[PDB]
This record gives sequence, C-alpha cells and structure tokens, in this order.
Amino acid sequence: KDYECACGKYKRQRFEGKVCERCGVEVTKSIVRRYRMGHIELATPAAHIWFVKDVPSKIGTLLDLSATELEQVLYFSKYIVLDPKGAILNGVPVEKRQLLTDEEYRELRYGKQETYPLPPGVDALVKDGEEVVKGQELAPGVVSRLDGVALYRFPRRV
Amino acid sequence: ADGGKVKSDVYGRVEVDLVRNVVRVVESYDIDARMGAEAIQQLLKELDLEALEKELLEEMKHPSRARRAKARKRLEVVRAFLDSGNRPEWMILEAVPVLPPDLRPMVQVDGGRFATSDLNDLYRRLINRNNRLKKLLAQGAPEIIIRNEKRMLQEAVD
Amino acid sequence: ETFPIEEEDKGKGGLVLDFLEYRLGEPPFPQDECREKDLTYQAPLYARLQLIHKDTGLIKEDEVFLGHIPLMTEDGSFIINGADRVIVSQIHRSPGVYFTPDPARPGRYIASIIPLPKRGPWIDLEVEPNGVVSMKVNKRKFPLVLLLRVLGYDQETLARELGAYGELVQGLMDESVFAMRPEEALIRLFTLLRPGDPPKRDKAVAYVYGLIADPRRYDLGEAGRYKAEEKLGIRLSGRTLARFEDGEFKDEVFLPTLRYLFALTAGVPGHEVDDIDHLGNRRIRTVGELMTDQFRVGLARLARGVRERMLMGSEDSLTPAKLVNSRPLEAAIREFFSRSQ
Amino acid sequence: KGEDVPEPSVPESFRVLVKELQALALDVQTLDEKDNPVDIFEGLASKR
Amino acid sequence: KISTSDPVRQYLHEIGQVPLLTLEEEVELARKVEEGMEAIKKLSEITGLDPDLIREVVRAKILGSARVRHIPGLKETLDPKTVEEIDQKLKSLPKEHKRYLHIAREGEAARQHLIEANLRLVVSIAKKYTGRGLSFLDLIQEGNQGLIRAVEKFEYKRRFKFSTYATWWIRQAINRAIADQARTIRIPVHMVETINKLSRTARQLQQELGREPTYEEIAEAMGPGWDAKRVEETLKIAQEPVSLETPIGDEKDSFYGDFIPDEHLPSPVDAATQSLLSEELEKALSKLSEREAMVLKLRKGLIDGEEVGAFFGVTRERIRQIENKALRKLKYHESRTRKLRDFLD
Ligand SMILES: [Zn+2]
Repeated sequence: KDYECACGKYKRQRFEGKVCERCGVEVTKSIVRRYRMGHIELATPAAHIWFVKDVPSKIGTLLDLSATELEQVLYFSKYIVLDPKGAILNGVPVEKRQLLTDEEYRELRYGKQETYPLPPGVDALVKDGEEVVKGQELAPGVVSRLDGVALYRFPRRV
Repeated sequence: ADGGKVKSDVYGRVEVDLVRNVVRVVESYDIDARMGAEAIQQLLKELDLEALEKELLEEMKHPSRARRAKARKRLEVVRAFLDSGNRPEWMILEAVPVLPPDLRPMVQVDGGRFATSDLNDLYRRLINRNNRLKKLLAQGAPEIIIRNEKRMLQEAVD
Repeated sequence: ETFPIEEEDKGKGGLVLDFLEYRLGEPPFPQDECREKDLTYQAPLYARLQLIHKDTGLIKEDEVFLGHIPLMTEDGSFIINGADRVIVSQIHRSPGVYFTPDPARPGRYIASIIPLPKRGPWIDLEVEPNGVVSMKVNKRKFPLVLLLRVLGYDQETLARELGAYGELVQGLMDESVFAMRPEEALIRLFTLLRPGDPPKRDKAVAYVYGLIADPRRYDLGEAGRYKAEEKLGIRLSGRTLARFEDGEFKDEVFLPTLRYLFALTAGVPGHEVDDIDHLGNRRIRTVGELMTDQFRVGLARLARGVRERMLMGSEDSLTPAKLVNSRPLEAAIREFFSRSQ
Repeated sequence: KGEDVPEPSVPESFRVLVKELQALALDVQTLDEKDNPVDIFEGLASKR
Repeated sequence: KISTSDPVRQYLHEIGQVPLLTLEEEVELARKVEEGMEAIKKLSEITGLDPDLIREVVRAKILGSARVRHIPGLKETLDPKTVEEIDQKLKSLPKEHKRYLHIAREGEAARQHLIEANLRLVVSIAKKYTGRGLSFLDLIQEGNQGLIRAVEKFEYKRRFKFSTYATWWIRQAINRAIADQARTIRIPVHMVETINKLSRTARQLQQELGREPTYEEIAEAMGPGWDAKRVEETLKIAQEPVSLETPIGDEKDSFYGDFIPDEHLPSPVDAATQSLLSEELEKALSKLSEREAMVLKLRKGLIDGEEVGAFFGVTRERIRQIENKALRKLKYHESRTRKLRDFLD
C-alpha cells in the first residue's frame, strides 16, 4: 500500500525511511513491491540450462567432459563421474574424470558379487549349501549339488 | 565401525557378525562417486584457468589441426573468464533469484477470476520440490528416491 | 455412420445400439424473442434408439434430446446469440488421386492417393530404380508389389497384363524371394509397420485400409468413383477399396493407380497430367456439409462415452440414461455456431 | 503548473528488463563515468 | 531424456533386482528396524544423549559422510570432529551396550533396505491418483514419503505384514499432497472433499434432468446446510485460475496482460489532485490556531480517524468549542475565497 504499512503502526511520509517495530515495512508506494527480489535456497544444486544446453556447452567446453553428452548423462540422471580419487579398479586405475554406470558402481561400493540363490525344497539344497557355506571359503564356480545345480560362480566367502 | 561404512586397508567396507567373531570386510575403497550439479560444482571450483590457459596455448600451436582446433575453441571461453569480468564457479546454481511480485501479479478479474504471471506456477514447482527434498533427506534417505527428486528439482530449475 | 455401435468382447458384450428415425420439430422460442432476449434459435432433436442384448431383451428408450441445433432464417442467415450470423463456404483438394511432378530431381513424377477425414492414410508411389520403390502411408516406404501379392496379384499375371507395354514391370517382379509366399506377405507387411506387434491378427489392419473408416463413406457412386472411371481405373467394388466377406481382399483401386503410373510414364494412353487448380479438382463446402461434419464429430464424442457405459450399467435396464449423455453434442455443435472461424 | 516538463526518469521497460534479466542468473548493473555503479531502481533495491 | 521413464526404470530395475519376499524379507527388515529403535533409546539411556542425536550419528555413518551433513543441514554438527566424538562413546560401550550400537546401524540399514524394496508398491498405488492435478513423479514421491512414514510405526509383533500397512500410510500422504499442492490458491482438505461431493452430486443431477442443475438441486441433494450462495461460492473457488499468460483473441500473438488496467498507480489526473489538494489544505492548516485544528488534523489525517481522547489536557468543552468554531470560520472564509468549494472529490 501507498505509504502505509500492513498493520498500520506508522502511516504517512514523515518517517518515510524507517521500518515497523513489530512487523517489517519500509515505504514508498507498491513499486518497491514490484522491484524487490527474493531468493530460494536450493537443497542440492542444479544448473542453469542457459549454459548447459547452448550449442557449445559453456561448461562442457570449459570442463573437458563430453561437451554435449557426458553432461546430459550425469546431470539429469545417476551416471557418476569419479571426482577426486577412487583407489579400487574396474580392471584399470581410477578414472580421474571418467564416468561409470549404476551397475558397475554398485559392484564397487558393497563388494564384487551379489548372489542370493535360495533353495526350492527343505532337504536337498539346504544340505549341499549348508555343509560348504559357513566357514568354508567357496571358490568361484562352486557347484552346489541339488536343485538343478546351484551355481556360485564368484570370489571369497559365504 | 559397525556394519555399513568402514575403511581399514585397501579394502573399504566392514560388516559385523557378532555370532562368531567375524569381521566381514568388503574390498572397494573411498570412491568419490557423484552425479548432478553436485559433481560439476566441484570440478568447476578446482580448475585453475591459468593452467588450462597455458596448457591449451601449447596444445594450440604445436600438435596437428585436430586436437589443437578443439583447444582453440576451448581457450576462447577460458580467456574471457580470466580476462575481465567474473570467475566461472557461478554457472552453477544454488540460490535462485525470484522475480518481483507485482511483476507476477495475482489479480481479481470477473465474478472472481484471477490472473497470474505463468512464472508463478513454475516457482511453486521449484519450491515444492526443493522442500520435499529437504524433508526427504531428513526423514531418512533411500537413494533412488533422493535422486529421483533431485532430478525433478533439476528440471524444475530449468 | 456412428450409430451401429458394435462392442463385443472384453468381459461381456455383444452390444447393438440401432438408429431408427431422426425427428426434430418444436423450436424452444421464436426468432424475435431470441434477439430481444439473448437466445440461440435452435430446433430440438431426439431420434429413436433401441439397444439390443445377448440375453433375451431389447429395451427401446424412444427419445433423448441431445443437441439443440440452430436453424436457418428464410433468407439464409442464422441467429446464434443476439446477432444474426453467417456460415461462409470453403475450398480444398477434393478426396481423389493425382500424379504430380517430383520435388527436386527433374526426372520423373510421383502418385498421390488423397483420403479425407484426416485420420485415414495418405499414399504416394515413387520409383528410385538403383534398387528401391516407395509407397508411403504414414511415412516409411515399402514395395508396391508386396501389397499386390497380399491381395492376390502374382508376379506373372501382374507384370504381363499390366506392364507388358510397361518395362517398369521389372521393378515389380524384382524381390521374388518374398513374392513366392501369398498370405505370409500380409503378416510380413504387418511386420514392416513398426511397434513390435503380434504377428497374428487374421484380417484386422487390412480391414482399416479396406472397407469402413479411413477410406470414405462419401456417397457410394459419384463421390469418389467420379474421380476414378474418368481419371484412371474403371471399377470400384464397395465405396472405397473395400471388402470383408471371405478374409481375402479385393483391390480394384491399388493396381489402376500403378497402371496409370506405368501409363502416364510411357506415352499417350491419354495425356495424364493433372492441373490441381482445375475446379474439377477443387470442391465447395456448402453450409450443410460444414454442420453435418461437426454433427458427426459430436456423434463420435457421444458414441465414445456410451461405449464406457455398456460396461458400467449393472443389468439390462441401461437404454435411456445409461447409454446417452447430451453434454458432447451440445458443446460440439454449439462451439461451431458461436466459436467457428 | 506551467512548469517545463521534467527530465525523464528511467523507463519501466528498462527496469522490467533488468529484473527479467535478473530472473535469470545474469547480473545487469549499470555503470558510472569510471566503472562504478549508478542507480536506475531509485531506492527500492538496497536491502531492508 | 524424458523424465518419467528414467525413474520408473530406476526403481523398477532395483526392485527387479531386489523385491522383498512376502514374509521373510519384510519380517527380517522390520525386526531390524524396531530393534534399532529399542537400541537407539537404550543408547540415549546410557549416553544421556538425545535419541535425536543418536539417530543422526548412526544415520551419518550408514547413509553418508560429512558431505551429506554439511549441505542438507547447514552447520551445527561439526562435519568431522562432532559426529566422531559421539561415535567414540558408542565404541566405549562395552560388550553389553556396544551391541546396541552395532544393532542401531544394521537396523537403520534395514530401514533403508525395506524402503528400497517397497518402491514398486508406491508407484503401483500412486499410479491410480494420477489425473488429480499432480505430476506422476510428484505423486509417487509424496506417496514415497508416505511409505517412510509407515516404516516408523509398523509393529512386527502384530503379525500383519507391511503391504496392507504401507497402503494406508501412502494413500494418506498422496491425498494430502493432492489437496495441498494441486492448486495455485491453497484449499484445506475439507473444502476438497466438499468440492468432490459437490462434483459427484452434479453428476447424479446431470443423470436425468437434461438440465445442468441450477444451484438449487445441488443444495438439496448435497444435504443439511446447503444453499445457493454456498454452491455458487464453492464452484467459484473450484475453478483454477487462468493463465495471465494464455493465447488470446485470434491465437496469433495475444498475451492476456496488456489489457488489464492498474489501480494503485495515480493516473496523472490524481497526481495533480494531491498536489493542489495538499498545497491548499496545507495553506489552511497554517492560518488556523494549532490547539484543536491540529488535533483534528492529526487525529483525522495523520494516524487513525474520539472527541475526549482527541485533545491533550483540555477536556471536551474546549474541543467542540474550537473544533466547531474554527471549522466554520475556516469553511465560511473558504466560502468567500472559493478555492475548496469545487470539490476536489
Ligand atoms: Zn506494521
């Protein structure tokens, strides 16, 4: 409102430059209401599409990444780029600026292989597996023996 | 540490089974894996344009036309950034300026119709998503759902 | 056109809603009163309807007044809302088939089959001899012969009778590997279209480019068959390329078009060059047509929702309210007299 | 009052622009003789 | 590329790799979630630390490093040192309480695991509350928030499984969301069902009349206190706003906003008004005795609109005295030199 406040503690021009004690309103007309700006505080950042999708990706250019595809890849979806260091291998050393998939990335953080094969009946595979499962290191391709052939084809323990 | 995240030697995760004294130790190490503006914000701050300036200088005049040509286009952006004006960490958004209010009116039309600058439906988009994000972080956080949101959020910021 | 609503199976069906007679007669208010008061002078219309059942019983709920349709003043103008309004006539490409010179390559011209309503294919025949022929419905091309084969035209009988005088026949008998299997050509073309559809669908899509919808219900006799016998090809059995009696389709239109293409490209059967702007190519839409169209668009909208209620109504008493809702036809027709450009 | 019309203040077209422009990351700041600020939005942009 | 498909694939792929078995896996995780609580509490008990703090430190060690604590929640828990201190005391807990620590983490873990596995459940549910005015992704996400809510209250002691339980806690979350965010102008849940009922009623009323009900039927059919004024009001709020920016006139290039006029702003005419008005009012205000003129000038023109409370020490008799005698001498000389007569309003 014109020179008035919201509640009205002060209502004319004499004190034009001050704000209200219990509530905040410094006044000149509602033009201050049309020129002022507020901001939203984003949780986890996002990027300006004005810079990401212009033909020469100004961030793709500057950051040597796939100028047009590496961006889109990690930006909008989950394709991770190893930022500083990552000792463990894929087969080769840590990829300083290279990007990887959920799948392989998964294989990384928890352990090489996830195999949950749970037996059909109560006595056939429950026994083959048990006997060799608790303290016995099971080598790749451990041929459990009963329903069909419970195949454990990967690493260390069980 | 208990049975989620613990880095001992090159192997980096540690589960615990108090049954028999068994310290399950999975093997992949501290792999900085990031996706979204989060990852690019990092990469963007780490770069000393001066270095890439000089590096491209050499890349520009010395190798054959294929990689030197790409380097000349890539030196353009890096130069201005440094030349005069402002530095490159800003292309990343984490504080969204909001357009004034009277510029995105809410008005009484006829009978009771109301007209509002379309910008306000987008703003609500962002804010809701941003908030739902914060609440999803705090509530507890299942990965798929956090990113899923962060994706929406991103789009919204566009 | 849209009354015999056949809805058969997905759960329980066998629905048959049938049209008897259309009657509209007592105007709500009169002309002057419609101008003094803000009124739309429209005549009331409710036709007779009777829905059948697969179980013993056919309930006939006589009238349902849906759609108040404006009438014409004896002078020719209307009275939609307060002000007298007029429906201006229009102009376009009359639904037929013509042959126009090719775009950029000075070489040879290509054929075009024009079927209006919008929903309904738009074909074109173009030959690029290093190894391909192009016939396009929605977009992507396929052989001109794979189709003739489907219908029943075999390499020998086709090539010899249609193009003996037309050496272009050789591009037709070219991919013999596929031309040696009849009905399998039907499935194979189905394959060519692209969604990742069930190979088996006896005679379903062939129907669509066959008898009912896409081709047209414009009067059987002079609507399209005029553009035919004189311009190209002699006969039409069923309005447009149509039949569903034995599963084996008949196409007295698909071969003549190519026939005229091989003819037009080889000499003077006549001089086959169509000046589009010739008025026997450009038709004038009189008021009636303009209203009948919005009238049927509405009928479709009506028939759309009625289908949903053939499943919603519990048992057999579903004739009146269960099948008809006047909201579509009203908005539809009303939109045309007040908002049409 | 029969006074010669005043010398134009900044047009709203301008102001609407700058802010529209501010609505997007970009920062549009006018400058002085020596590259220093100057103020279009008379006194409504400084904070509080 | 296009967002829906990616998330669908995203969680559908993980459920595809890890659906929870009907009894076992849900039971397992559940059991672990609860023991986590029982643990965190007993942890608070022997540490004197707030269950809220014990819950955030175990979260940090299982869900994320300093990174996740620093950005989401600004900065009160020192990124490194703080949380670690807490972890140390947890270690000091001998064999007996250490157990609870190890349990809390694993439980926290299961929570997350149980939450992952039941994401298809959300999507399947959320799938049906689609055309309400919310984005499918938004809907699934709110619903997702609903499932997390269910996880906090499920009691595995009471044999029923998480399926039926999540359904409710999710359906609640979604419907709320639909009612809270769908519109530009917020409308409480009661108004919402109100509007649904209004709508549903108008539907049953459309059934036979052939006449889109006057707001009479709606009042009747609705119930107890429904009247015309109420229904016309409700459907007036039911209409969503219009796009101040919509294609207008012939759809060429017409944006709905150059045509609305502006009211606060003094069209030139008014700026001229206030000039003479204030210059002339200011001239009068000066040629008068301050005592009761300023009183009524300031009481009426400076703050708010009290004869007695208007004058300082001098009571009412001198107020009315000078008010009515100065106001009339002021109006009658102003009658002489007519300046004010031409009503400035
Ligand atoms: Zn105040």
